[PDB]
Formats: sequence, C-alpha cells, structure tokens
Amino acid sequence: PHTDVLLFNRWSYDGVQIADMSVEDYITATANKHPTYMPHTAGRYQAKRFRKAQCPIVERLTNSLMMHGRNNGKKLMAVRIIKHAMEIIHLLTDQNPIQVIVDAVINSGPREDATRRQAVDISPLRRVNQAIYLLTTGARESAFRNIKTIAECLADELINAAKGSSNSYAIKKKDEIERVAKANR
Amino acid sequence: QMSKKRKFVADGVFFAELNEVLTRELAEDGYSGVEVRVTPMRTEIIIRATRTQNVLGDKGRRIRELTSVVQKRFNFDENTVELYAEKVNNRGLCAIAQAESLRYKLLGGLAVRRACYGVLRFIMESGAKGCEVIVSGKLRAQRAKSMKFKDGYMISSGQPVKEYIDSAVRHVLLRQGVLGIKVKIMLDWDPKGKQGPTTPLPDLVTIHPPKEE
Amino acid sequence: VESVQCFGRKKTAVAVTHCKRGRGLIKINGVPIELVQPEILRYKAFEPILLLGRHRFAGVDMRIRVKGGGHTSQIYAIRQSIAKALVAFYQKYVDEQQKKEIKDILIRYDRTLLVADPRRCEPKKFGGRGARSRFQKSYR
Amino acid sequence: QESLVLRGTMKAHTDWVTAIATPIDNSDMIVTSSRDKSIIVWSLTKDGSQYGVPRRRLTGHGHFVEDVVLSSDGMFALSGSWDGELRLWDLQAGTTARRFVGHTKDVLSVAFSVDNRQIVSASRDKTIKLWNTLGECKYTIQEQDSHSDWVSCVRFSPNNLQPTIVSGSWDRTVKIWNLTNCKLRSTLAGHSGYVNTVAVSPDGSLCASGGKDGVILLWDLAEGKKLYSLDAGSIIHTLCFSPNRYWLCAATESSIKIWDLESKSIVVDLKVDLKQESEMFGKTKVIYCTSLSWSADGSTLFSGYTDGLIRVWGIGR
Amino acid sequence: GRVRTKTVKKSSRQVIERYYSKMTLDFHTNKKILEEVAIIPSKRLRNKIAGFSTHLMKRIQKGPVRGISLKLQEEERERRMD
Amino acid sequence: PARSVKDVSPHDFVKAYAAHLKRSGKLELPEWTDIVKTGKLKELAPYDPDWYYIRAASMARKIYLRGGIGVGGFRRIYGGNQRNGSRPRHFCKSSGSVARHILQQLQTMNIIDFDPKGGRRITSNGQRDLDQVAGRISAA
Amino acid sequence: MIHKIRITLSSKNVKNLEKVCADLVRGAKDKRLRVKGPVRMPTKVLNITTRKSPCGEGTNTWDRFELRVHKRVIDLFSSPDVVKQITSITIEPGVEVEVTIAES
RNA sequence: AUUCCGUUAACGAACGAGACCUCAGCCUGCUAACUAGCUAUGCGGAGGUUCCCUUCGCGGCCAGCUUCUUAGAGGGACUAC
Ligand SMILES: *[C@@H]1O[C@H](CO)[C@@H](O)[C@H](O)[C@H]1O
Ligand SMILES: [K+]
Ligand SMILES: [K+]
Ligand SMILES: [Mg+2]
Ligand SMILES: [Mg+2]
Ligand SMILES: [Mg+2]
Ligand SMILES: [Mg+2]
Repeated sequence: PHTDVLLFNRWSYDGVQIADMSVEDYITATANKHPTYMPHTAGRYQAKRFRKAQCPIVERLTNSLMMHGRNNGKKLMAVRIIKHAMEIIHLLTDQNPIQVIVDAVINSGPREDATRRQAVDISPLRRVNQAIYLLTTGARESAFRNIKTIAECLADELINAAKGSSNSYAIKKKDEIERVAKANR
Repeated sequence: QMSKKRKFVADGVFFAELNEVLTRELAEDGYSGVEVRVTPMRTEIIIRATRTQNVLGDKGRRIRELTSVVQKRFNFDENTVELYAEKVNNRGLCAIAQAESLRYKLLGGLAVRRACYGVLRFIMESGAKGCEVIVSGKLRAQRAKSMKFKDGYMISSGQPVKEYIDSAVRHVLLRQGVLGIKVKIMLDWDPKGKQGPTTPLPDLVTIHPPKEE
Repeated sequence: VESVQCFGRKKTAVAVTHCKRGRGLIKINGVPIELVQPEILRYKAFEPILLLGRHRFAGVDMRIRVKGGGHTSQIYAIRQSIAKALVAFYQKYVDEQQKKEIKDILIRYDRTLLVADPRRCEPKKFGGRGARSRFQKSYR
Repeated sequence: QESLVLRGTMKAHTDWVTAIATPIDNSDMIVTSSRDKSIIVWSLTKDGSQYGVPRRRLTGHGHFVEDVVLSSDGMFALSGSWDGELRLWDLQAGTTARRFVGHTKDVLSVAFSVDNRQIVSASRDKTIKLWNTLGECKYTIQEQDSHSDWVSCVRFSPNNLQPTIVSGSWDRTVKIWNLTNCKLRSTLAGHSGYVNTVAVSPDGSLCASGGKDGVILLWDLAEGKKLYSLDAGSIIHTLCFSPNRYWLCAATESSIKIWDLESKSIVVDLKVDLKQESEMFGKTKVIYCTSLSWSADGSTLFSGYTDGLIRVWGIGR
Repeated sequence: GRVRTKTVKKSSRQVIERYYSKMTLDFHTNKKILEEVAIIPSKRLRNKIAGFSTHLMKRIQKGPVRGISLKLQEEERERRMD
Repeated sequence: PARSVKDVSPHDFVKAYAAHLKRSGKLELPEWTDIVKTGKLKELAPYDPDWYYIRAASMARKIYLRGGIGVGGFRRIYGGNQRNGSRPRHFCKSSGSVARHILQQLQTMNIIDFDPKGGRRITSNGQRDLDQVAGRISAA
Repeated sequence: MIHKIRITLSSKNVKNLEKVCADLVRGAKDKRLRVKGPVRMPTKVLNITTRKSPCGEGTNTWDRFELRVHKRVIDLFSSPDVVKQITSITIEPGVEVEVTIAES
C-alpha cells in the first residue's frame, strides 16, 4: 500500500517490509500499520499486555536512548540523535533508513535462551525487546569516552547489525546468548 | 488590620483558649461546651453546662465575674461581650458531660466497675445507639491495665464517625496516679437534627412501602 | 461573525484556538506557526495541517493563545486545539458530512488530536521523595 | 389494506432515537432526538445510498433528549431533556433561541399548540406546565386532582373550539384537561400497568393509550369512555394515528403493529431484519422501535430504534 | 474485582420484590425509579443498586431466581401445577 | 507579505539588529565591557567580542514585545542556574549594571522611554527601527 | 445618588456562606436593585503539616491539616442606607460580613 | 477483601472490609464575575500595499459574551453494551 506520511517528512514508509514471520506482528514500521511523522507520541502503551507492540519501532529505539540516569526523560535529544543517525545511514548505505532499522532489529534478536539452566524459546515480543536493548547498549558503549558522536555510533551499530556482520555489538551478544542456550539443551 | 488567613486562625485560637479556660474554671459545674457568636457591636458567648445554677452563682454573681475577666483578658471593649449560661437538653447524649460525670464518681470513691456501668446504663436509657467506656491506669494493682465497657452499636472507620460518634477524654488525678477516661457515644439518626445527625449512614438503604390505591 | 473558540489540554497546558472565516492565517500568540519552538516538535503541531492539507484551512484564520504547562505539553495542547477548532467550525458553518470526513482522518491517525489525555501528576506521599519511591531502607 | 415496506435507513445517531418530528409542509426534512444528547436535522434524499443525511447537529442539552416537536412554520424545534429544561431551536441558525426553566426533574414530553402560541411539557416531577412561546409567563397545572406519578406524555387535542390536553402517567391514569380554565375534566382508569404514551386522532374524536400491560385502550375524548381495546402483546412505547388512512401504529418491543381501526385487525407487522438491511441498503441483540412519526402526506413512516438507526417504511408492496 | 456486597445485593432484591411492575430492563430508567421508591444516600451506591437490579430483571425474564419472592409470579406457578 | 519582529526567527533578528546597533555608532560601551561577567552565576566572561551589542539587541526586542520591564526584571530574564560546588544548583540573578547601562543607552537613542506605570517602554521610533530591520532579513 | 457598594463575605462553612449570599441577592432583587455577584474568590487553603508522634520514635508519620477559607464578593448599586437595611438581617454563624463603599 | 454464590446444626445479628469523605480526571449544559478573561468595536503606534491586511497599546459598570480562569449547584460509570 501507499501512504502520504513520511517520517521526519524525509523518509517514506512505502517499500518497507518485515521479512520475518515470527516478529512481523510485533514491529510497527510499515505503511499499513499506523505510520507516524515523528517518533514522539505521548502514548499510553503500558496500560495492557502486548500493547507496546503497536508503538512504532523508531520510537521504541528513541526511548531506549534515554539512559543512563543522566539522560532520563531527555526525549528531545533522543529524537534528534535518531534523526541524525538515519541521515547518516542513508549516506553510507544508499538505502531507506527505516528498512535498515527493521533489518537490524530482526538480525539482532536472540531466538533461544537459557533459564533456571536449560534451553527455552524466546517469544517474538521479547525478541524485539532484546534486539532494541542490544542495539542501543552497543551504541552507548562505543560513544562513551570517545570522540565519535552518539549518532555516528548508533548509525554504525545499525548498519552492521542490519548487515548481520559480527562487528556489531548486538550481533556478538546475540551469538553469545544463543551459544550458551545450545550448550544447555 | 490583619489578613484573612491570620484573622480566621486568630478566631480559632480564641475559641480553643476560651474553651480551655472554661473547662477548668467550670470543671465541677458540668461544663459541656461553648459557642462564640460574634456579631456587630457585641460578641455573645453561650456556656453549656448540665448544672447552670452553679455557673450563674448567687444572683448571677459568677457569670458577671467570668464576663469581666474574659473581657479584660482578651482585649474586649467594656460592655461589648456577654456570657449566657444554658442547659444541655439531653445530658445522656453528651460525651463530655458523661466523661466529667464519671470523673467525679471515681474521685468520690465509687468503684470503677460500678461507676462505669452507671454511665453505660444511663447513656443507653437516654436513647443512644451505643456506648463505650474505657478506663486505664493503676486500678488496684501496681501494674496498669484497661477495662472496656461496651454496649450497643459502634463504628470506628470512615467519615460517618465524625457525625455519629461523640467522644471525650478526661484525666482523673487519683492518689496512686492518673486514670484515663474515654467515653464514646454513638448517636441515632435524628431527621430534625437535634438528638443526632440529620444525614443518614451511607450504607443504610430504606425502601418506601408501596401504596395500594 | 462565523467564529469558534475550542481549547486543547495536556497536563496543565491550555491552548485556545480562535477560528474565524478568513484566508488561511495560523498564528500562535502573534507568531506564525511555521516558527513553532522547539523545532523538532514542530512536526507534532503541524500534524493536523499535514493530515488534512492546507486547502482545508484556506477559508479560516486561526489565532491561538496558549498558557501553562511546558514546552512539550503546550505543543500537544496547541495540536489538539487546532484539530478541535476546525472540526467545530465545519460542523457549525460548513456541513455535517465534511465534518464527518475530516474527523475520521484525525481519529484514524491519533485519538489524542481530539480527546484530551487525562494523566496528571500523582501527589507526593511522605516517607519518600516521589509518589511511589521510598527512602532507602537500612537494617544495620 | 396497503402494506408497508422498508424504503431505507438513516444512521447518524449513536444511541436510542427517542423522538421523531416531521414537517407539516411535507418537506424533505425531519428532526430526531436521541440519548446522545443531540438533535439532528435531516435532508431527505430519497434516491441514493442512504434515504437521508444529517444536515445539522444541535448539542445544547446536558442530558438525554427525550422529545422533539416542530412548529407549524417548520423553522423552529422544541425539545425536552432529562436535565429538566426545554430548548427552542432556531433550525436555520442551528442555535438556541429560548430556554424554559422551571421543571425540577426530567422532562418526558413536550407539545406545541395548534397555533404554536402555547407550550406544554411533562416531567418526572409529576407536574404539567404551560408556557408562552414568546412570552415569559408560566402556569403549572397543579391541583388536588392531578397525576400522582411521572407524567410520561402530553398531547394537544386538534380541536380549536374546545382546547384540551391529554396526559398519560405512570400512575395508570389518563387525565383530560380543559385548557380554558386549566382544570381537570375527566380521568380514565383502565390500565393495569404504567402508561408511557398517549395519542390523539387527527379529527380529535379518539385517543390511544398504551404502556406496561401491552394493551391499547382507545377512549372517546368527548365523553371519556372506553370504546374498545387492542392487544399489542408487548410493552408499548409510542402510538401515532395515520394522517390519512385511519390506522393506529404502536411501537412494541416485539415489533411495530398497525391496526385498521374500522376492522380492528393488524394491517401488517413490521419486524427489524438486519439480514435484509445488510443486503438492501448496506451490536445489540435487543433492538426495538422507540419512536414513530408519519409523514405529512402519510406516504412514509419513520421509526427510531434503540440502536440509533432510523428505518423508513413506505406504503407499497 | 466487581463483586457486589450485601448492601447492594440485599437492597436490589427488596426493590424487585415490591416494585417488580415498575422496574424495567433499562439501567437509566431503573436508576430514576430508585430515586422515587427509595432513599439511597449516595449516587455511587444508587448506580450499583440500579445496575444489579437491572441484572436481576434480566435473570427473572429467563426464569425464577432464588432470593426474590414475586407473589404474582408464584400464583402463576401454582395454577400451572394445579 | 510584510514581516515584523514576530514574523522572523528571534535568533536571526538579534544577530541582524546587533550588527545594526554596532554599525550606527550611537551606543557608548562602558570601560568594563571586556572585564566583567554577566552575573555571579557565570564562570567566565562572554566569548563574543560584541556581546554588549548582542545583549542590547536582545533587550530591545523584549521591550518591544512587552512594556514595563525594569532592571530587576532583566536580571531575572538573563539569570539562570548557579552551581555551588558540592551543593545543589539554584536560580541566580544576572548583573544589574549591564542591564541598567544598556537601558540608559537605548533610551538616549530614543528606542525606549519610561513607562508611566514603571519600567521601560518601546517608543514609536523604536518600533520603526526594529520593524525595518526585521523586514530586511532574508527569508530563511 | 446610586453608588456601587461592595459586600464581602468570608467563612469556613460553604453551606452557610452560600445561604447568606442567596439571602442577600434575593433580598436585593426584591428592591429591584442592580446586583453584581456573588463573585467567588479562589479558596484559601491554610495548611499545617506536623509530625504525629509527640516524640521522635517510630515510623515518621505526618498529619496534613487544612483550614479552608471561602470568600464571596457582592456588588450592590444603591445607597448606603438601603444596603444597611438588607445586610442588617441576622447572619448565619461563622459568616463574616464586611460592607465597604467601592473606591471604583 | 470473613467479597460474594452456595453448602449447611445452626439461626439472627455486631465490628473490621466495602460504603464513606478530600483532591484529580469529563461538561462549548446551569448560576456569573471592573480582585478573571475572551470576542468585537473605537482611537492610537509600527510594518506592507486612502480603503484594505498584519501586529501591538489604550478606552468603554450602556459592545456583547462566559470558550479559556475562578467556584457553587448538579450531571456522568453501572462493567451499562
Ligand atoms: C455535650 O453536649 C453538647 C450539647 O450541645 C454537644 O454539642 C456536645 O457534642 C456534647 O459533648
Ligand atoms: K535565562
Ligand atoms: K491598527
Ligand atoms: Mg463500617
Ligand atoms: Mg474503608
Ligand atoms: Mg466555562
Ligand atoms: Mg460532582
């Protein structure tokens, strides 16, 4: 389908596809599923279970940038960081930054884990939650005590994760999580 | 001229202090309360007491002494404040009067068990929904304990307590220490608003009987 | 005098839009809405215009006054007052079916464009510094 | 013995359709009230997807709008509400022109005089009040002989020489008042349950009362005598005489039943069938008609339902 | 949870016992009836009684209920058996 | 269109009007311009060599938008958070000498005058001067 | 001849305050005087928060005490003598009436 | 929730719980405001093209009004559907 809503009035939702059956219904980044002009909605997504799966994936990334304590609640800065990162992603990859973000989320979500310890499967929602957490944790760690800016670190983390390369912090952690899970089968 | 905030606080402090002064001056005259009715050109103070003949004195001598000392103490213009004694219509529904009634029985020497049941029985005869008398202190032994005399209905929690419960606390200075008197009287719904609160209990639902016409 | 005055609310922010028959002016406290601050929240204030299109506003003049709240909540109150003012104007002075059409568009995008958010600050309780947060407990 | 068929439906309201008012000029406009606290002025486009569309929506009332009547000119509407207020609506300007205060509880029925010079209203406060449309005077009809429960309907008799008010009530009595002296004339007592609707024949020689018992009692207004009784079999919500065909329609919870008065036989029973409406012109199990109103020419019947849908029934096959 | 207490349930049954003819299946009409036929101190309590009585009226429509004694309904049953 | 102060970005206007005041040569900078800070809340003196003209342009724009502001009001407007070492931050006022001197200069330029109710008020000449500068700013 | 007289009412009891305000407005409407009001000023909430314990032992619990002051302002356009007649009626306890000639 | 439905050698009650009271959330409906405002209008300043447009200031107990503010009275939810 087609929509006139463009993210930041810059990026088109047309052509964005989620090529993964498991997490397709838990990533909101397509034209048919409530496209948004900005990743800043004063939404009420914690009122009920599974309700935050409707929150746009770009805004879920923005929320996870408001860490640690020194950055709590500074959402205007977080929206700017993602706005700059998507501009950087377009330059380096020559691709739709929204498409790259969904590819990074799909690739960085672990599909198995250990609990109690024995191997268990991970629900598609927690898989998306873990992917978002891993991507922003890697960008935050590489930016700390570094000349490189947070937007550049986030863009590189997403570009590598979307590519599946091990250079990504989130890809390495996903492999470590799934490596321990297999050891406890 | 003082601001509204301080004036209302100052009026509340005058009522609290006046009640304390009368609570001690008229302790053995059944003092049960006071109403301060400030009006233009005159402030009227109405003293409620079970035994008004002892508050007025011989030919109103004492009520004039109270008026004079009150006017001087509280910086009132002379002949601009009046004191009027009044009688409690239903002495058995006033906890402050029953607490002071129990106080003088204990001071006189009457046994605690007998005195507390006399008050408890009198209050229920006067048309109360319930009553509770608590006496605490060195009753006979060196170690202190509490005796609770309860009868009828009583409530403890919620807004209705403010309207339906009439409570008082008094100290009895006996020879071995201090006894604590607590009288707690639950009133009955009085639509006229005299014997008790006019508003009913929140959980009381009344169905009108249907008519056959 | 075909004018309406609709408000929007977000926390303690209140924006009232005075929408009258005009030529398309949109100003907040005398300033054109294209200069809304902060600049990154400018998209949120423009959503009603972007969703419906400027041609829907070509026949009205909107003058907005906003008070209270903060930088973010004032944008949401303004954003809500504009949407309500246009809906109230079409119902009263244009048509019921045109009001039906634009209201469906606004609702399908975001329900807070027309329905206020009831959330408010929870009061602080003693024994802690927040509404929920408690003072740190030590045993030894 | 013509029957009626479903011409179409109108779907603006979002709650019970409490009342319907048709113009005396047989225009393409009707005004309906609803529990959504709004009054809608309609434009009747017979041809098209929908029989009519909402032209205006007036929302001044603070509670349910229970009744609505149009003036003879057709440019003003009068409505009652559970907030205890009457509002006169300037339909052209879509605004409130006059507010009549004084009823202390819900207003359940209003009616215009034949001249539109006087207004009468019924309320749950057990009283009937008479107003002046353009004046400020008010005359409450309170007497020793008056309704002892909710007055659920008041109607003006269409007889100018002998003005008369007929008021139903939940006390199971249908009183008849003489407007000349504002004094009770007769009291009718034949209902086992509460009466929630009364009707007066266009000629003014008949009445029709229904309610809880599900029995329609036709009285003689002149003499206050029970001529006969029809049996609806279900709670009756509103009654209306046909303007031209000498019928009597009753909105029952089971269906809408029309009785030929000369024959006292049901002409037709109109039952809601969402299957038909889904395919013909295309929530709650219990849907029943709450309001009825005939067109000025009598060609179409308008029915308001608890689901907020207005169904138009036209004479035909 | 939304369990009605004895105050709500007891009052609702009493209302339906002696005003069954007046009561209807509509909550909004039933709560105006409770104002007429009862003294309910608070609006919130009145709404709960009206809502539960409306629930009980629907129960009676389908069949008989335990704690409600409807004399006219009882007379109908007696005629049926006899 | 015809742009006035409210129609242009405040950042762009202050830069343009500051370059206008310096270019006129009517403001007489005090001796201590290069030495002072703009309040005890500051750590260092201003970085911009032309900070005095920038501040004067900013104060003129605020008197244009609202009359009656005095020196004390401007101390609050340019105040902010003061850091107190290991203690929490609190609001601090800015310099009164900087505010007072700038107001007394703009008044000799006849951009502002004494408001009868107190404070300073924009004059007719002041309104023209500010509005003309805003009109010459390029659309951006 | 006709002057704008301001009457100010203050009380802790809302019902008594509203009762006296109605008695004055209705008492002036009988004389067909022009009446402006009653105007209800924002409620003043005096607040004292204090430690419940008379000592310092135990969990630190607090009592929030509030004393609300309600204020009404009524403007009557008439002569002082007429206003003195209306306000002379007995006033409910705790309601403080204050009559002043508005400085306009 | 010892909240209820029922079971039932118990029946019928009393407390606590709930109800309740305060604050907050909805009302373009009611009451009505020179110690709260808005809209319009008049006059004046500035900008743009004399009207006109944009913006700001001031005035009017006889511009009007109560959306915004205030605070009284009510309504609103009952899990109703
Ligand atoms: C003593 O009696 C008075 C009688 O007015 C009553 O108001 C008090 O509450 C009671 O203690
Ligand atoms: K500052
Ligand atoms: K002008
Ligand atoms: Mg209790
Ligand atoms: Mg409780
Ligand atoms: Mg208002
Ligand atoms: Mg309320």
